[PDB]
Amino acid sequence: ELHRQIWQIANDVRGSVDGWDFKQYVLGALFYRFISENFSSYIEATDDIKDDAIKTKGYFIYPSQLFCNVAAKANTNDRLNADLNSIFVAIESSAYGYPSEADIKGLFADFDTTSNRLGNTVKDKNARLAAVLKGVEGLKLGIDLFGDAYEFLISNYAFTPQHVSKLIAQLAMHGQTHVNKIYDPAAGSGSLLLQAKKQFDNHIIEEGFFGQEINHTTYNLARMNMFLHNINYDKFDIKLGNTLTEPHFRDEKPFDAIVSNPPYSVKWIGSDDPTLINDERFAPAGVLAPKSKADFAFVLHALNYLSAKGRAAIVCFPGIFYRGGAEQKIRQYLVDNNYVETVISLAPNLFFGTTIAVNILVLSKHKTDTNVQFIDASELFKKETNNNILTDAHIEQIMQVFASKEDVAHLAKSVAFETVVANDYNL
Amino acid sequence: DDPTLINDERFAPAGVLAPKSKADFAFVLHALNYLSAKGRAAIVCFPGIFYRGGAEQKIRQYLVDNNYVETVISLAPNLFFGTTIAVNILVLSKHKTDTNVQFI
Amino acid sequence: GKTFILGYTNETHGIYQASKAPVIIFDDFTTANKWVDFDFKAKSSAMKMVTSCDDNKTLLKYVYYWLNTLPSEFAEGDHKRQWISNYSQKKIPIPCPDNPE
Amino acid sequence: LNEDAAKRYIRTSLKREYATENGTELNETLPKLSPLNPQYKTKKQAVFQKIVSFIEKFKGVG
Amino acid sequence: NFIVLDKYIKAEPTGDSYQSESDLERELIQDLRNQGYEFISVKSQSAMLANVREQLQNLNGVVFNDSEWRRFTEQYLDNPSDGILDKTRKIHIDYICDFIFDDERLENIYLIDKKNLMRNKVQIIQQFENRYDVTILVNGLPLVQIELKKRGVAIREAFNQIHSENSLFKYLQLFVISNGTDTRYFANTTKRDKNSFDFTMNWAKSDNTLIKDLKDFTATCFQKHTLLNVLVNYSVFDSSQTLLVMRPYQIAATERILWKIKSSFTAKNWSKPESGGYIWHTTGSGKTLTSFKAARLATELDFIDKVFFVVDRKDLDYQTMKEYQRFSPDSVNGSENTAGLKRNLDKDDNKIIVTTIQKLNNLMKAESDLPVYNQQVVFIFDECHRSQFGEAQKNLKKKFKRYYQFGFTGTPIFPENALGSETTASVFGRELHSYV
Amino acid sequence: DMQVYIANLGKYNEGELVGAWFTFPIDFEEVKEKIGLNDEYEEYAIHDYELPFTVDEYTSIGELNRLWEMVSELPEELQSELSALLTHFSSIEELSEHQEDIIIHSDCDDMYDVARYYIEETGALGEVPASLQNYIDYQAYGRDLDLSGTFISTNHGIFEIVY
Repeated sequence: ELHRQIWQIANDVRGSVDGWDFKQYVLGALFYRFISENFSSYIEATDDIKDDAIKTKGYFIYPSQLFCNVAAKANTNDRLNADLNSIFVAIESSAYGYPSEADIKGLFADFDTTSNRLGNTVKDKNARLAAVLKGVEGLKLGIDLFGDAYEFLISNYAFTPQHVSKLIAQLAMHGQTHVNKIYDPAAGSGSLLLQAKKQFDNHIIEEGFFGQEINHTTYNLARMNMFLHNINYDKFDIKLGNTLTEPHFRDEKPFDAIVSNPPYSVKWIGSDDPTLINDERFAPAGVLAPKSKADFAFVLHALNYLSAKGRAAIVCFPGIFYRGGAEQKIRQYLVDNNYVETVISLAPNLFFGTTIAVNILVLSKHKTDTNVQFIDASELFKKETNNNILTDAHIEQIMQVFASKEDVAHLAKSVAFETVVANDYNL
Repeated sequence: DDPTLINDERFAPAGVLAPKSKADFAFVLHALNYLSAKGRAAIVCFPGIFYRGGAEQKIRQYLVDNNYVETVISLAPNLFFGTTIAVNILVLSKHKTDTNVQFI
Repeated sequence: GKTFILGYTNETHGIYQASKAPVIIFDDFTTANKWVDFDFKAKSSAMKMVTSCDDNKTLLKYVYYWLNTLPSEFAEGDHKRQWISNYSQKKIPIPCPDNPE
Repeated sequence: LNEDAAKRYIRTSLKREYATENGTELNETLPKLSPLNPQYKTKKQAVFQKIVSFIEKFKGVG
Repeated sequence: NFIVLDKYIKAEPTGDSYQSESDLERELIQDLRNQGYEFISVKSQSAMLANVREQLQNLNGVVFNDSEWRRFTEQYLDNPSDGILDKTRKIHIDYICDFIFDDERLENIYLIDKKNLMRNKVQIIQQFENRYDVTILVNGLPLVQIELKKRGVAIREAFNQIHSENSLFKYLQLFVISNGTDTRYFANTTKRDKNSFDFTMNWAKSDNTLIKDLKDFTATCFQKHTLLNVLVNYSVFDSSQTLLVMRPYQIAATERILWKIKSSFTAKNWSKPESGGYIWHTTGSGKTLTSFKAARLATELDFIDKVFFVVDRKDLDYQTMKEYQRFSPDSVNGSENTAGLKRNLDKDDNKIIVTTIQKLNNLMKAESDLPVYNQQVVFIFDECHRSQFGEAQKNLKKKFKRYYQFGFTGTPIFPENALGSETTASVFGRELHSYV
Repeated sequence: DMQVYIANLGKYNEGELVGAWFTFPIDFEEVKEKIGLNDEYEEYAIHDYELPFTVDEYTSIGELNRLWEMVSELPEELQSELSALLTHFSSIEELSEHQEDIIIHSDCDDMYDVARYYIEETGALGEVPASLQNYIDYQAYGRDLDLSGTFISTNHGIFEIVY
């Protein structure tokens, strides 16, 4: 049963410090278990399970070109934890450096560095991470429902809940059997990117789930997040870096679906110190975003990386409404072409560590032209604590009115372009 | 009760020690330790140290059992940098009338 | 304050369901508001019940009215405080020796 | 040669216009069982050379 | 084999009259080099630290450069911000540094190898730059400080006379004080009246044969395995904090117990009335300490799985447990019931279990063939076969078989005081080691 | 389960000590014939026990039967944590005097939830505006509820000893 093992995770890992310290150790041990079980189920798919150090260098190179992590002969979790409760600690500190041998090709690595030795004394460290690995062994996971426990444990109290992420995915995905997908500026976790392959193993793989993220400790958990979900490897990457100051990839390519979740109004002192007034993406706006409201810089970066076929689906705090002429001219440039298609209101709170509501912009280089400012305040099942959950066949009404431009009362409708240029460009 | 503070020089006439997180009447027993037959104590308290079970009731009992305590004083909340609640002021003396003017 | 927030379902939740006219107390630190149980209502998180053992002299809407014979000491809720012994002991003027005629 | 995954390889060879040792789901298209440890190129590099000669033949045309 | 000796070795005076302070130094260096030691010459302080980065190489098998040795010297081994207490804790508790190389691999640098202690290389040096000092220096670190006197400095005033740079001489655990006729030893406690010759220790043979002179003391105790076992396996850094060193009769009784275990396991013996044994140490002992070292060295001995130090409760399961929590880290309660004691029999890594015999009878008279049966289990009683032949013991002979049933007595029921119970003729068999 | 090992004052040397288990209530004569005697009546050596509280080795059996009534009177959530209540009180009789004052938060588990209960559910300080409802500090109010009254935290919920 699902919630049985979920409750096993929620109890059997919490000892005995702050969660944002043993977070790394528990998730690293679980990730080591997944590497072990995946590589064992690869090499045993004929029943020579108990292995030996005779490994075949010509065959040893082939998963290093294919899965990129040939573990060892005998450094798996199945062997290390039966032979556990023994000196010493740093067998796995070597046996993380060895599966990161992997110099060819497409490393996506240098990765297990979060697990460390502290601890106060070394036998205490031995006993504690021995208990960690043994508690990872004590889980009834078998064989394919692995990453559900990871998605549960990353959801701690202290993160972009799964139904809102499903809504963002379903908005950017209809009538589009095309390529490439999918880009993400400031991904955070790999949560909101993941609802593509939750559905889109169906037709064919398209390209890699691209992404760029700022915080390195979140970058590690994001790169393992879409690793655990049986996703293939070669293009399925995230690159570390800030998307505004260090943008990549400019070269590759105009996309056909993008999603994001930018943080609320992070500061950036850029305007106008480099040539971002005459760059490739901020110059058609006529101005840069102001000195602490980064959000329309994210939406201009969003409309940069989009082809003549796809569509953008991003979120905003609802406050980016008029906010002076520096924001009015960005909204003016958005509505001046047929860039923006719809906006969607959602109910407060609907988030961890937040009070205010959100809005959702859906942009397209695709014309009718009218701006269906399709709102919702309820429902939006915001009753059960905290705002758990916009269920299934509940966002289907939201997608359903979104289908062909309908006009339904007690709910929103289309407007005229002349009416929205008559008003001062609101949301 | 890890050391001999049940049989020390100052907590032994109380009959018990102060409990495990309410240090205040340990301070007032330490206060009435260091006082002669002429002087008087003037200390402050949070007003919550009122009944708080029998472990505090017997300390208040030992205070009123002799003529140790003389006068309590209430003051108004907040009156303080960095708190919310009010205070009280205990005025103790080895000096007899005997009655407890609970002047508020 | 106002003794009415919205609707709930009155079954299978350990309900007291308010039988024929006891009274209540509010609150921690408030100690002022009283209510006659109107028809059949809940016990919502502070409704500590005041009622009568005796049932041939009291007619405890009388003593509900006679809480308004004591707003004298029940007007000054000053410190953080609970007044259990105050209503628990005494006093009230009573037309005894007319029990229970 | 698993026919649906063969169509997948045809579409990826049309999109990329080349191939390499990557394409990490390369083993389960090979016909019956090639994940095992004593791999004797059955039929890994043979079908690999067949399909690279195929995309050399239909390079741009098709 | 053993540590405390059973045979009286030949003790002869080789005068060299002991009104000097240099001839007994030369005789002591001669005897230690006869016992296979190494005398180097360091008339400095830094070159002593140059000895450490070479003797530790053989012990760990890995190579420092100078740059790693900077980090290892200033962060771990020779912190200026530490005194004697934390450095003693580094000797006995945190004796491994999880060191990061410049090649970036984590390896465990030891100080004293405790499992196979033959690798622990010893050296001898003498004074340099006060009074006269000889130092047995283990693995680069100075551990034992022999301090010598004369006959005019009596043994009571020998300690009472004298109680960065250098900071390396804070690793000294012992101070073997002697004069030429009498020899005493102790650990880092420096009071005047109380830490006089009464708290210091006469090293002795098995039963009662005390040792006074140097040559016999050097022939007995300063063997490699003997002195390294006295430094390592038979000293407790109590969390007072205070280092406690065992008495020699305590060490002898513990060795007889553990060698009886070691000789009984190799000849597939269990459940025999001659497989047991018993100790009479009456009082003034710290029987808590002797029983604790017996149980603790039993737990790591890898032949067994469970150790039950088990008594009869008259405020003992609160008392002795409080003693074993004083020897800080680990001992599992048999508190409070026979429901959770089974949880303690499920748990491991803290194999010492202190329960009462009544909870054991409540477990053994019921609960239907417990699954901790086949494991090798060592009982350590109190009020032993020299104090009872109890109904619990015949319940035990009914149920359990793979047990090593040892026990302690305060006053033994001899035939000379057989008013209470029987003797030990079919329960523990032979007496092992005593003191009176 | 709530029992003792009571034998015997005879055989101070305790050579094959006897007397195994007796639940409550306890006869003098049934235990005395179970364990024998030392030709006179000196018994109830309380060596081992299993009780929710602490008792000495010289306690009369009548006091044990006296205490068992008050222990078995209480509900199970009190009986599960009698030592935790003894950390504030001093006796089982004193606990029996104030056995209705103790308020039990099975729902609340820590002081944040206790403050959230007293504010959101009860409205002890007054009405809560919804735009204010998120902007109310609970940790400082929880600390001041801790320093005002007397709260005890156990496995089940939170015990509140009220005056």
